[PDB]
Parts: sequence; structure tokens; C-alpha cells
Amino acid sequence: YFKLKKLEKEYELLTLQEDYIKDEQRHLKRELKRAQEEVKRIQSVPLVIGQFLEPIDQNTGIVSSTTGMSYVVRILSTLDRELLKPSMSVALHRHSNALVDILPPDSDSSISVMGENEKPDVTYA
Amino acid sequence: ENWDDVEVDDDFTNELKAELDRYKREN
Amino acid sequence: EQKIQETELKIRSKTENVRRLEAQRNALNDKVRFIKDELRLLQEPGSYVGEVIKIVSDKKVLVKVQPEGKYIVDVAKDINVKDLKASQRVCLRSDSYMLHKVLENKADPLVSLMMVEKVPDSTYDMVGGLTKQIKEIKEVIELPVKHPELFESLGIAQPKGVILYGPPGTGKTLLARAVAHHTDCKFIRVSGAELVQKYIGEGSRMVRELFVMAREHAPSIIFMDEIDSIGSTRVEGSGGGDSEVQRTMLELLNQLDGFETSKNIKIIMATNRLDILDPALLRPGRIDRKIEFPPPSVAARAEILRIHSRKMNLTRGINLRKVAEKMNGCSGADVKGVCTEAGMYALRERRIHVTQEDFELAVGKVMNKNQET
Amino acid sequence: ILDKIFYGVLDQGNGWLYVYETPNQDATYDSALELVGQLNKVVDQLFEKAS
Amino acid sequence: LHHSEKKYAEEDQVQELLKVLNEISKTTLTLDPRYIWRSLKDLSSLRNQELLNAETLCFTVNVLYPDSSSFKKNLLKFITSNHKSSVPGSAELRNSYPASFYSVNTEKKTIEVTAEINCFMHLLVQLFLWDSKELEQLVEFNRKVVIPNLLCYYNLRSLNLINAKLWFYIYLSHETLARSSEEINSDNQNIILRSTMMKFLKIASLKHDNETKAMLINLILRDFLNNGEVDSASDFISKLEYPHTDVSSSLEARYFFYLSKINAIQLDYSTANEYIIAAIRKAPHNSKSLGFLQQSNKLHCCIQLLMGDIPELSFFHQSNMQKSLLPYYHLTKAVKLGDLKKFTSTITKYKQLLLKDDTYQLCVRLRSNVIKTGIRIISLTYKKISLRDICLKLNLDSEQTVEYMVSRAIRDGVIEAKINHEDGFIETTELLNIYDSEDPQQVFDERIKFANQLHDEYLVSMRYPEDKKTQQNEK
Amino acid sequence: NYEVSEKAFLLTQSKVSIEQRKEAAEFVLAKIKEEEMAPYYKYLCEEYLVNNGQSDLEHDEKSDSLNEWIKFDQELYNELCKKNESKIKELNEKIQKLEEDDEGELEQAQAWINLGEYYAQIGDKDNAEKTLGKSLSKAISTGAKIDVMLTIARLGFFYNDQLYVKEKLEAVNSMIEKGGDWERRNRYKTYYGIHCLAVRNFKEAAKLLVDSLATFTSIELTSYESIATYASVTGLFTLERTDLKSKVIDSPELLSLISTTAALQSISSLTISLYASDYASYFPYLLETYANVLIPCKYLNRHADFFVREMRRKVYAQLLESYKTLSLKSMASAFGVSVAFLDNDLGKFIPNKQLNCVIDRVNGIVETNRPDNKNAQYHLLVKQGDGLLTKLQKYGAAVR
Repeated sequence: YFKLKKLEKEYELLTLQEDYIKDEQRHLKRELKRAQEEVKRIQSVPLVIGQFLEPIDQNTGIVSSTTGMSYVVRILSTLDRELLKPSMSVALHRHSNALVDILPPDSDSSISVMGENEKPDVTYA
Repeated sequence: ENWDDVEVDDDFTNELKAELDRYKREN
Repeated sequence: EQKIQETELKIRSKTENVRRLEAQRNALNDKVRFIKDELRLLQEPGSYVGEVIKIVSDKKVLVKVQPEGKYIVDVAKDINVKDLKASQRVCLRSDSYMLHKVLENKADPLVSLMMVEKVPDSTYDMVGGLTKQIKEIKEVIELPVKHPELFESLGIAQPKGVILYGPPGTGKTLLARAVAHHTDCKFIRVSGAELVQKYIGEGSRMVRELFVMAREHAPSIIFMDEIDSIGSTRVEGSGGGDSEVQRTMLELLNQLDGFETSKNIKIIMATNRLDILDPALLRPGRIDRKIEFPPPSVAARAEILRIHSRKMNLTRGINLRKVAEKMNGCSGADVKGVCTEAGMYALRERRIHVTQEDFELAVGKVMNKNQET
Repeated sequence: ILDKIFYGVLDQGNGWLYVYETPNQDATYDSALELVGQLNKVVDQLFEKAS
Repeated sequence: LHHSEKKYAEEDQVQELLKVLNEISKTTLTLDPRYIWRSLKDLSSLRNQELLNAETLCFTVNVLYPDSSSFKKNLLKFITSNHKSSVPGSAELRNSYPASFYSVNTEKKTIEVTAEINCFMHLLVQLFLWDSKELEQLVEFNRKVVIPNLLCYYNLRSLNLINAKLWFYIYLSHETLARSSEEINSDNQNIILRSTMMKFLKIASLKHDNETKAMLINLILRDFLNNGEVDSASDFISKLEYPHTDVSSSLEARYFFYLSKINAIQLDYSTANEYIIAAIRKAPHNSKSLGFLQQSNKLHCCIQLLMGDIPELSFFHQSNMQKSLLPYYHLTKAVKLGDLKKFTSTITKYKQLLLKDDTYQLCVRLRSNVIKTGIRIISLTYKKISLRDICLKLNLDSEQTVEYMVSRAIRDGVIEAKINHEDGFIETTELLNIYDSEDPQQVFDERIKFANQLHDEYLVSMRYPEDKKTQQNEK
Repeated sequence: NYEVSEKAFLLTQSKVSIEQRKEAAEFVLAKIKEEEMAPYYKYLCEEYLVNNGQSDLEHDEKSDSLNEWIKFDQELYNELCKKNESKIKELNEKIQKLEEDDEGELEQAQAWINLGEYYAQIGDKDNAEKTLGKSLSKAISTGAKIDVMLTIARLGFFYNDQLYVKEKLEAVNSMIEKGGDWERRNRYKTYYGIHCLAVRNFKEAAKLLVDSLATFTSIELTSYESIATYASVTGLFTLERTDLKSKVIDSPELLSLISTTAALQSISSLTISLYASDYASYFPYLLETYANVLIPCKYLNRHADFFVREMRRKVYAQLLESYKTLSLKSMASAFGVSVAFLDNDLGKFIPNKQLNCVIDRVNGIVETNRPDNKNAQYHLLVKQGDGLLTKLQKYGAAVR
């Protein structure tokens, strides 16, 4: 008679797991909502300048800020190995100190000024 | 691949093509 | 009893639908660990890198800070205080100003063209073509670096340095990358422009950066600039640039054998004349062997034309030995120039291959170009 | 018009003329170029991981 | 010599038997023995020739025989038995072991081992019959046995997969007997064969066995095509009891092949054209499936010509089977040009070859489509054509005759034209410019569901095998 | 060897003039005296039958031909044994000493190559490839690799092999890939384009022919004046009218071909007349292209009529783009075609879905069929969905 009892005990798993599928979908919508909120806190308004040195782990790296003190920031999920430059001047966060974007090596400064022309108006030939 | 390879035409070889030269002077 | 067995069919039927739930659960757990890592990493105030000075029996440690200085911090609970040695690379938190983590020990100061690479892109085929040029490299470089026991078994020292010679237009600059590529060593390029600044101590600290880096990275190859007269990269030295930092540079390079006593360190230097540098560099430990670039004779330049012909597209009936007899003292820069000129006449003919007629027009131009000045 | 200079079509029978706009289409089937290149490679690589 | 030959094959037979014996005892592993039984058919056929026939004699002596003592003697009686140590009880491999079917507990009837032994015994008997091509009394004698035995036993999930392959041999051996010789005993034997299939099909309906229902439907639909009863075939396919989930691709291709021939006589070629295409994609390309690919490729050409469309010539060229496709090539050219005397002489010479597959009777309907295709060719080339200009091309009878062939055309919307009698010419009504209408949008909505149809059969199938990874221990 | 195969090909079917076989008989009679054509000389009777193929004095005794010079005699019989002696028996004793004494490598490999070339004129393909395999192991540079691609190519042009030649050329080039200059790479690419004529690849025959230079001359495999006809006929067959202006009609090499040899009449007559939109004089240009080019050439006879048909449908489509509705007194009057015969041209082209056009009976107004808003976004847009679905579900349904 144990055959009938062992079956009814298995429907207790089938009872909750039917509505638990949609609970993960509604939770996924909340996770995607929080995912968009975490990206805003990485950059938002405040931004600073820093120089990348060496990484450690995924979303972890050691950089050098403008003040001279090194800080451990959170490497962007897009930058891994090839996309991540070994030594480059990048952007960081004021307080939270998170990686922002790779800044181009601008040669324009107050010393060793080299002029650059944009869209000359002289007609060829 | 349809109506192409083996069926071909079996016309437009000589007699039909050679006749069209005489029509120019008949106009 | 078939009515109960038919009800059991729902268990096996819905079991396949339960397996779809396991697909979204693992995808959901990846999002939970992702958001959980956001609050932990983004709220980190940051941590710097410092070197361990000395250890204290009180469960503290003295770590030197570059922007600040020597400051005693507290050893972390997961970090051993006895495992910290002198000049040990560790990580310190900037919030509480205490010890955070411990990194791997290596020398990583400010890097301007100092980055140590591994097996760059070069080959003996492109920059080669001379028998004596490659043969002297095997004895001066390949033997002591790969098999240091050859000279040690005979009780004799091995050359740690070489001086390059020959007329201008060699091409040995790219050959230096081939030395580190084929020997599976690490390439290190020393540019005197980035290591010499007007600020006080830049002519010293930047040189000491190479001295400390060469201790652990010793199995590598070092190539120095600003001294090269050989004609590949030629600044013809510096009168005022080498009149100051010469005192804080050459003294720290000789300390490798005297103090560090580190082997497998190859110093590749090149000059056509000794004038502004130290006249005493001829002593061992700095200048040991001297490799001279043989004159680009007909037999030497015959194989050089075979180098480009492999990559270049040529027609049939072309004599590469006859072309070498048409010129005199053609350097490595003019060979790449006449091959570039030969490709220009091919573009006017809209042919992917360079006909023999284009070579006779290209050789005539390079002879008059090389004759001037 | 045969050289695609002027855009238009004439009428030889009645001696008339018609209006022909320059663009005859827009970009639609171009998306299939990236579609045909993916299914001729990605699909072939899936058979390699199976064996 | 002969002693070492009998013990060698029996050890391999028990070795393959013990693998499926322990898997059916604990919980339900039945999915696993189904894969082993696929190779069991091929490994047994090659083994039957070697070591003569004596491998099946010592296997019956090893285990207990409920019915199987007299069946081996009857099987050995037709072959003029050669008796070597043929007394029962000569070879004993049991030797009182639990996996060996321990004898004392078996002979005292305190345990029942017959369930898995008897159902497995009938499988090896049917394999030797098809290998040795034994017919006449041996065919009917085994049919009177297996069928009453299956009704007495209660088949579980794993037991329904045993006889699932036995029903194929019952129908196969019965059809080979009728084609060899025709007699009154063969017609009455087929009556019981038809009533027996429907009784067991109801049993498999409650058990919901995928392989069993797939084998029965394929055998039942073929019986309807031989008798040619429309009411029996149309009512049987309306229930849709055929599972598409776990059935093999070879069993699927056979199912779509039947729907093409059934819908061919129903005068609906839209659905029948898809069923013949799906039967080719599901059927493997190997050599053992060439028998199905040969017949299915011949039916595709007959379906196309009855639609008014002409199949490609590359099908008769780049293929390697075109030697048998030669009769259908001349039928392709005759429909295009619409020649009156070409189709008559074409079907006359090949009348004998096309009779085997019963595709020559469908050639009578192909005669109507000969001119209907020619009307479509002349209608697309000439928008406005006079009534007398068509008769001069195809050499028809009279203008009164050609006017009524276009009648049958546009009733179903084939040519889509109009016949102006007062003006005296036929004008094509198609102005194209249908891109702005909503008619293309109806088909466009179907392509969205076609791409979405690949979801539920795919995303659910990922974790399906993966339950064995988390349960089993890993390094 | 190609000079004989081109002239003797006129002996197959000539419906125009008998003098074409008489002028070609002087070339065949002259070459059989210097060298032995016996493998190809006997192949003439065994290739085509019931025209010139029935006449033989050896294999089968009959007379059917317009030329009696194709029959065996005592002169060619004695010369057959002379080639098996001087080229074989005399060299076999010299090559045997080099194998035993082991003198050189590349120097001895050239002797096996020169020996293998003798079997090509004798007609033995077993020893030709056998001696090539022994020299292949001794070959290193590309000097001995140039004669390897010809040995396989001699089966196609001389022995007339359209099957095993393509498979062997792809295997040799894949094992050792060098290519030399462009002219060495043409020897592989030229056959790939010519092989498309036998399997009927249509526009895919001129893919590698147009890129090939006009200076390519294989001598025994093919000549300089004949190879110019393959690129001229197939070049216009593949490249559309827009590509004819910047490539065909204006080329440095192509325009020098027709100036030297006037037997082409392709890159000029078929082009300039098309650029001027004159279809009246364009019709007779197809006569010299079919009769004086396609017929005398061997591989161009595989298609024949298939050439000029697609060229007419191409130029008729350009006329449909210049006018929406045409007239009966335009196409069927000034161009020379007749209402009955012209209607048969496009009569079978429309149902093939090759060209869409409307032909009128009574009023005789030819209308241009245009997709208008349909274009490629109607039928061609939805075709890629189900077209790729078959290959997408191929590995998905059967798994592995």
C-alpha cells in the first residue's frame, strides 16, 4: 500500500514549484532593476582622474589617482584582458573609487604644446 | 535547376537564326 | 489499479517542466552574487601598495608608504607576521591605514617604456642574411644565456654585454627583439629620454628602478638607447645629455656583478665610437664581447634580397645575385628602399607582381639616392 | 536612362511618359547577409563540440 | 568442437542479458535498456550465422521454460534436427547464484522469475525466423502463442518496450506469406490480424508508451493503404495519439510518409506537400534508410505535378538514385510543353515499372495537369491573347474546347484571369502591387510563431540530461 | 599538342564549309610526321562516331569522312616504334646508371620528368605518373614543381579527362602551396574555369578567367590566340553590362588581343553595339561568335547555344529598363527578328523566372514587368528565413 503514499508525497514538490517559476521571473525583474541602479552609482555625476597599474581579480584592480595615493577600484566587467590596457590613464570615482572609462592619452597641456588642425579649409590642388 | 540542363530547347540553332537576316531587307 | 497509475503519469510529465526551473535558478543565483558583489566592491574606500620594512613581536609591522612614509600598521588576522620579509610587496587599506592583503613580490616602479615583455614579434629571417652576424650572436648570447654551465665548467666568466659595430644602415634594432624572442627570454628596452628628467633625482631614481627590477627579472635581456651610433637608430650620442647622468648610470650597472652577483643578465649596447661615455668601459663586467657588422658584400646582400622576395611577389627569370653586383656598399636601409621603389612601379602597371623591368628602374634610383651625401 | 543618369520611363506606343523615383527599395534583405554568415559557421562549430 | 561452440555464444548472450536484468529491478531505468536493445538486434543477427543454430538451444536449458520447450523442438523440426547432446539438462550455467536465477528458490515456485525471462525468450525466437526466412507453419504457430501471452501478462513501463518490437515481426511475417502465395487461409488470417492490433493499441493508450504507440500506428496506417478504405484512415488520424517527444526519427519519417499518400487522394495538396518534405528531413541519409528514401523521393515528384508546379531537374541529375527516377523525368517534360502524344507514349513503355509502387494509377490524374500547366505558361507570357492563338500552339481540338479548360483553372484561383467573350481575348487580372495589401501580412505573422516554436522544445531540453551530473559524484 | 587538338576538332561536326576541315588537315598531317600523335590520332575515331569516326584502316575497316588523311599507313607505323626506342629505350639505359651510381638529386630528377613527358606523346599515363612520383621525392624548390601541374593537366586537354583532373590538381596545390608568379597560378585557375563548362556552372566559369592575364600561354596545353577566346566569350557572359564598361571594353591587355587576332569579335562588336543601344547590328555579331569561336573550340562546344541565349536575354532586359512600354515596330521590325520567332525567344524565358516581361499579341506592345514596391523585400526577404531553416534544423533535430 506504500505505492499510493509515496506518490502523494511527491506532489508537494510539484505544488510549490509551479508558482515558484514565475517568482524567479518577478525576482529577475527586480534584479534587472537593481542592475541598472548599480551602474548609475559607478559613474553618475562625480568623476576623477586615475592611472591604471595592475589588476588582481575580476572587477578588482590597483590604480593610481591624481593625488598620488593608490586605491583598489572595481574594474569594469567589459574590460578583462585584451580590452584592458596594461598602463593607461583612465577615469575613476571621487569617493566610491570605481573604474569608469579609458581616457585617451591627450598630448595637449601647458608644456610641450603641439598644435593640431581640425578640418582645414584649403582646397586641394 | 528547373527547366535548365537536360531538357534544353531544341530550337534557335541555325535555320531559325539564319532566317532573321533576310527580314531586314524585306522591310 | 490503472486509475492510480494514470495519476502517476502527471509526476513524470511535470518533472520535465521542473527541469526548466533549474535553468532559471542558476541564472538567478548569478544575478544574486552579482548584486551582492556590487555593494561590497563599490563601497571599498581603496587600498594602496607598500613595502614591508621590519616585523615586530607585538603583532605589528612597519610598512613604507610612497606618498607618506614609514608607518607602523597592524597585521591582518589572515596574514602571517613572520612571513613578511624585507621589501615585501603588500597591500594596505587607505581607510584605517592598516594592513589589508599581501601581493606577489616583484619590482614595479613608475614605468615609462620600462615594461618587461615576453617573446615579442621578430625573427632572424627578416633582419638576417649575414652568416657572421648571426654566428657571433650564438656565441656571445645564446651559449651563456641558455647554457651557463658551459663557461662555469671551464672555470671562466661568461659575457654579459656586447658592443655592436658596422657601417650605418644595419637594422640591428629589430634584431634585438629577435634575441629575446627566439631565446624565450624577456625583452627590456631602456630609453634614456624617459629616464632623464630635469627634476632632482630623476637621473638617479629612474636608473635605480632598472637596478632593482633586474634583481628578480634577471633572466631577461636589456637594450639601452641614446648611445647607439651604428646607424639603425642613431642619435650620435649626446654632448650635454650624457655629461650629467653618466655618473649615476654606469656605476649602478656595474654593481650587478659586484654586489647583486646575478647572472643571465645581457646588456646590449651599440656605439661606433667611444667619446662622451666612460673611457674605462672596456673593463670586464660591462664590455666583454664585440660583434662587428660585416660589410654588405655581394655574397652577404645576395641572401638579403632573398629575404624580401619571400614576402614580396616577383615574376620569373629574376636574378637576385646579379642585382647585388649592380651596387656597392648597399646598407640595410637601402635594400628596403629599393624594394619599396620596385613596388611603386608595379602599382603604375596594375600588377600584383614586380616584373624584372621594374627592378632595373628601381636599382637606378637607389644608386643616385645613395650617392648623394 | 540606360546608364542610370536620368530616372524615368517613356511610352513608345502612345508617346507618353511616366514618373520613376530614384530609390526602389530600402535596407531589408541586407540583414540576411549577417544571418547567412552566422548559420554557416556557428552551426558548423556546434558539431565539433558534440564529438 | 561442437561443445566449445555452444558455450561461447551463450556466455555473450547472458552477458548482454545481465546488463538489462539489473537495470529493470531498481526503480525505473527503462530509458537505458532501450538504447541497448537497439544494438541487440544487430549484434544478434550477425551472431546467428556463426556457431550455427545451437546458441539458442543451450539458452533455453539454462533458464526455466514456461512454454519454450516444445517451441524449440518445433523450430528444430522443420530444419531436420541434428541431435548432439540434445537431451534437456545437458548444460547448466546457473550453479546457484543470485544473478544466475538461483534454482532452488525458482523450482520451489516461491519467487517468480518468469516475467523478464519469458518476454525475452520470444524476442530471440522472432530474430532467427527472419534471419533463416522460415515460413508457412512456423509463421502461424508463433502467432497463436505470443498474442494470448501478452494479454495474460500485465506490462509495466519496461515490459511494454519488449513486445513493442514483436508486433513488427507479426505484420512483416504475415505480409511475406501472402505475397509468396495467395490462399483462402491468408485472407482469414489477416482478419484476426486487424482485430488484434486495435485491442492492444487501446492497452498502450493508458500506459502512454512512446515507442509502442509509434510502432503500432505505422503498422496500422500501412494496412489501410493496402485495402484502400478512406473512412478507416481518416477517423484513425483524427485522434492524434502519436507522441512526438521520445519517438525515434526513423519512426517519425514513416509517419509523415503515410499522411502524404492519404491527403493525396483528398484533393488537398497544400498539407500533403509538407508531409513529404518532413519525411525526408527526419529520415537518416545512411544506406539502411535508402529503401525509404527511394520510395519517398518518388512520391514527392507525383505531388508536385498534381499541384501544377514542375519540380526541378537537378533532382533527377545531381542525385545518385536517378537510375530509378528515369520514368518520372519524361513525365516532367511532357507536362511543360503540353504535348498530346508525348504523355501517351511515355506511360505506355514504363507502365510495367510504375505498377510495382502503385504510382502509375496516379499518372491518370497527371494527364489533366499536362494542359493546365501549359495554360499557365502561355498566360504568363501573354497578358492579352486571342482565343484562336492558343489552339495553334498546343494543337488543341477547337476554340470551344480551350475556353472551358480555363474554366476549371480560376475556380480555385490558379491562373487568376478573366475571359472576355465580346472583346475576344483572355486578359490576366493580376496587377501585382500586392505589397501594400494585408494579404502578405497574414503569412508574415506565421513566421513569428515558426521561430517561437523552437523554444519550448529546446530550452526545456537543456536540463533534461543534466540531472545525472548533479546526482553523480565528480572528481 | 594543343595545335592538333584545336584543328582536328573541326573534323567532328561541320555544317558550314568543308574547307574548314581541309585547312585543318594540313596542320594534322604536318605534326604527325615530326611527332607521334597515335594516342590522340587513334582517339579521333574513338571519340565521335558516324561522322568522320567510321574511317579506319586498322581498328574497324570502313570509309566515312570528308578527309582521307585520318587513316593509318606504313609511315606512321614505323614512326610509332621509333618513339618507343629513342625516347624510351635509349633513355632507359642512361637513367638506370644514374639510379645505381647515385649521382646528384635535382639533376637526375629532371631526367625522370623529361622521360615522363615522352609517355604523354606515346599515350601511357601509368608510367608518366610513375616516373613523376620518383622525381617528386627528389624535388624541393619550385623549379621541378612547374612540370607537376602540367602532367595532371595533360589528362584534361590531351586525354580529355573532365573528372580525375580537377581532383588531383586540388590535392597537389593543397599539399605544397607555393604558386610562383601569377602565370603559374593561372595553370590551376585556368582549368577551374574551363572545368565549369563541362559541369555547366554558367557564370562561374569566368570567375578565374577574367582575373587571369592575357599573356598566359601553355603551348601543348593551350595556345596564345585560343585562350583569348575563352576570357572574351565567358567574360561578357558573366560580367554584366555595367562591368563591361570599366573592364572589358577598356583594358590594356584585352584590346591588344583583338588587334593582333581578328577572330574574336567579342570584346568589341558585342560591347560597342550594346553601348550604342543598337540591336539591329548586334544580331549578326552573334554569328561570328558562335560559328568562328564556339564551334571550332573544344570546351566551348559543351554549351554552344547556351551562350548566345543568355546574352540575348541580358541585352533585351536593358531595353526594358529604358522604356516602360515597347512597340511592335521597334523590336520586331528594325532589329530583324520576326513576330513568330521573337515570341519563341521570350516565350520560354518568362516561365523560367529568368526575366519578367509582358508580350502582346494584337496591339504588339511589350511592357516591362517591375516589382515596384515588392523588389527584394517581398519574396527574397522571406526566402532567407525558411531557406536557412533547413540547414539550421539539420544538426538540431538529429543532434550529433
